Amino acid sequence: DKLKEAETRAEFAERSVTKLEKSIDDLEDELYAQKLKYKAISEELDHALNDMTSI
Amino acid sequence: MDAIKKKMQMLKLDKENALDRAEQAEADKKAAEDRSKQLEDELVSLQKKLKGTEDEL
Repeated sequence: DKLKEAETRAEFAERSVTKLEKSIDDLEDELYAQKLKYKAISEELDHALNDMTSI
Repeated sequence: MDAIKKKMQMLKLDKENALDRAEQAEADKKAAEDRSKQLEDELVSLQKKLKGTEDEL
C-alpha cells in the first residue's frame, strides 16, 4: 500500500536529477564562456600595457 | 584598465609643464627683442644729433 508511495517518491526525485543536470551543465558552460571572453579582452589590454608602462 | 589612467595623467602633466615653459620663454624673447629695437633706435638718433653738432662745429 505504501510501497507504491515509495516508488512515486523515488521516481519523482529521480526526474529532478535529470532536470537539474542540464541546468548545472548549461550554467557552468556559460560561466566558462564568460570567463573566456574576459580573458580575450584582458590579454589585449595586457599587451597594450606591456608597450604602455614606460615603454 | 587602470595603470593606463595613471600613465595618461603623468603624460598630461608633462605636457602642461612643457607648454608653460614654452609660453614663458616666448614672452621673454619678445620683451628682449623690444628692448633691443629701442636701443638701436636711440643709437641712430644719437648719431643724428652728433652729426648735427659736428656740422654746426
